[PDB]
Amino acid sequence: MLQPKRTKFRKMHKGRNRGLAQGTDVSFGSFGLKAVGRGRLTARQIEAARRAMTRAVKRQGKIWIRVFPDKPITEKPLAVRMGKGKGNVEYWVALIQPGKVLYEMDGVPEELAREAFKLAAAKLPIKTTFVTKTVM
Amino acid sequence: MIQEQTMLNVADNSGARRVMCIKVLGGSHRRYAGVGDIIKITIKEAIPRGKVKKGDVLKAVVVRTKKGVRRPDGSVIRFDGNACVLLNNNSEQPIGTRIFGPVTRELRSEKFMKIISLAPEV
Amino acid sequence: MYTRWGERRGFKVETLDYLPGDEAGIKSVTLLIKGHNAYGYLKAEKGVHRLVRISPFDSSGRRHTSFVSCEVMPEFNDEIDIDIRTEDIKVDTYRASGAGGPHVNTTDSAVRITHLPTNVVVTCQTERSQIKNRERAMKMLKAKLYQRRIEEQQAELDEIRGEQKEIGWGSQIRSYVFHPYSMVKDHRTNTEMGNVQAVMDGDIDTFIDAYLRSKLS
Amino acid sequence: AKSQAKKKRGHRLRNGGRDVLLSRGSTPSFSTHGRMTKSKKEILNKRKHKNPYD
RNA sequence: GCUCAACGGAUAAAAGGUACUCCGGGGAUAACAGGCUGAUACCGCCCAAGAGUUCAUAUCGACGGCGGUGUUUGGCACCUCGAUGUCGGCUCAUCACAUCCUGGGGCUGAAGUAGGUCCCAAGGGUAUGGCUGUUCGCCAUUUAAAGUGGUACGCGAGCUG
RNA sequence: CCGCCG
RNA sequence: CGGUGAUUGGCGCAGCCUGGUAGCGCACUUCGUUCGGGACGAAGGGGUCGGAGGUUCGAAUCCUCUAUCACCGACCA
Repeated sequence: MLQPKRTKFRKMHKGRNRGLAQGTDVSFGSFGLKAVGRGRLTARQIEAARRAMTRAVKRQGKIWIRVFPDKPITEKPLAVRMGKGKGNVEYWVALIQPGKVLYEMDGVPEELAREAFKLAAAKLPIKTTFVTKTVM
Repeated sequence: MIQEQTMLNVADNSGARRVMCIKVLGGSHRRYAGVGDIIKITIKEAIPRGKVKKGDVLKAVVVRTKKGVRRPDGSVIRFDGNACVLLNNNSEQPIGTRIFGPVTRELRSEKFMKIISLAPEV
Repeated sequence: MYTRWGERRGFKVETLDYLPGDEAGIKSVTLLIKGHNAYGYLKAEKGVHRLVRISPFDSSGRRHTSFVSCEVMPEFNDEIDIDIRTEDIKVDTYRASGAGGPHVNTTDSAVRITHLPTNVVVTCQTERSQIKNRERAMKMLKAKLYQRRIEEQQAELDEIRGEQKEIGWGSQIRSYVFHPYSMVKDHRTNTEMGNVQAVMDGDIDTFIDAYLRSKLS
Repeated sequence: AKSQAKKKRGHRLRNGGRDVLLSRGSTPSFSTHGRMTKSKKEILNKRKHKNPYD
């Protein structure tokens, strides 16, 4: 569960999730799991996909998570009326736009990278795809 | 017509003196129990030298009723009091070794033949 | 002797509990011998010890024979239990057993929890909301799951402290004769060392290895 | 009379017991008292074998 | 010269109870029930780490993921405050199928008996008592089985209280 | 005045 | 649940509130008294203040949450 050590403010606004992504290229490794769909990605989902990728590649090659959560999601307790403040910071998500390369790996064959990324993307809410790095 | 919460006298010498029917066995929602009918009973009274004690739950079969049996010619044999023979709780064999009072022809089957050999009349 | 053995072995004698004697001696002591193979060595110390000497606290010089019981357990300090959820936590929500409010007229708040391990069943019914009954029923789930954990720890350790506590004189090992002829003898392995001072300075290693070598056969 | 400690033990064994005497340390089958060989007073006036005087 | 700080400051000077209560109003505003939603709850499915002697997928299924139902606890206050009578029992029911029984199947870690799980199927059936106001639950003894829900948590111009 | 125990 | 008030030596409490400056009693250690033990004297040690993070030159102390503990309220239908 990745989470910001010593963040500035405790809570933050909801906001929107518009636009396309920024890190749209495989830059560190050679095989990448990219996002076709929008949505949020919790730290639990990110650690679950990372555990699937590590257990699939059996601790070979390098693994890059190209997203950190850094957005506090609050939640109101239940049997509690509306108003009377703001809910407690319960989990942390990372906003994900289409085209965001979520994961990267290197040092693994391509078909085993495809299987590791399939086992990853089974555990994520958003639609993904497998992209390869390219020169220029 | 033995139903539940019905007190019965005891025909054999098994030690009980008055029992109470708590369950008419065999068939859901069953109201009554005729003569050749197994019931579940509790022992509400016993003799001190009995094989069974007061407050035990075991099995019995009726041998006499006041409502009485009806023969195929239309005859009816009404006794004076409802009596029962205390059987075993699982093997359905009588506890005692003797039988007081008469029984009917409706105890003609192998288990109740073991009963009916010991009976004085039929 | 036991601290001079533990520190020569390199172990750590922590001395959890202690109680002095009135004139001389001790009245009770409970040690913690931090070591790798600590209980594997100190299995050989279970049972009473016999000391035959002349008491310096005497005046007549009577031979004083003395008996000190030694109970030595292995410690755990495990405390490793978090949840149970891999089985079926069979829960139930029902109207609580109460009057004097709108609980009997309107809604159900009470929570029963049933476990397949050892049939732990817990009721929480008195907090005006079903959700806090689930949360406090989880707290009183752990508040007896940890208790039964201590019950099973204690039930194992009671078998440990009652393994061989029925033999008559065979529970008496380690006669430390000082006054007439000065020999230490073990009464289960039949070995003996005639220099009792080197034994009392902590060289019970031969008496432990002979014990394990006998109980291995 | 049974002691107040034993009455508290009985109440706590009826009400969700543990039987703490199992967790008591088991005494040996013999007696562990202090054995002292006799003094010169005791041996000098023990009067054994009671042989008459001449 | 005012913590006239309830800070555009009614007076220089002021706390409570009311189930003994009363009036004027409000569905502008709560309790019940309906509505909207579905966090929660329940039911189902996706991935498969692992358990299952071997073997992910007979049976389970972690980390996580996606739905359905309206079905628990809720959220909101849309209907009703010129009145929509609550819980439980009795009597009488009717529908759903996410089937307890009977009926038909596939797989089985299915020898047989008896099971486990899933698929099809709603024609009929689906206890009596002890305790408690209890629904529920526990217990006793049965039963082929003692189904889960909807119906103003069915049913007081039908009864009880 | 105070002076318990073995 | 929140509201409200505490965690200081091995124990029970101070000190906190006012920012620099941790002590009381028991207990412990050594010596003395005594045949010895207690009692009593005489010397001596004892904690970096629940945890973490900020204020400030500086925090046991001022705030901020997190843990633990105890009290109070958790209502009307």
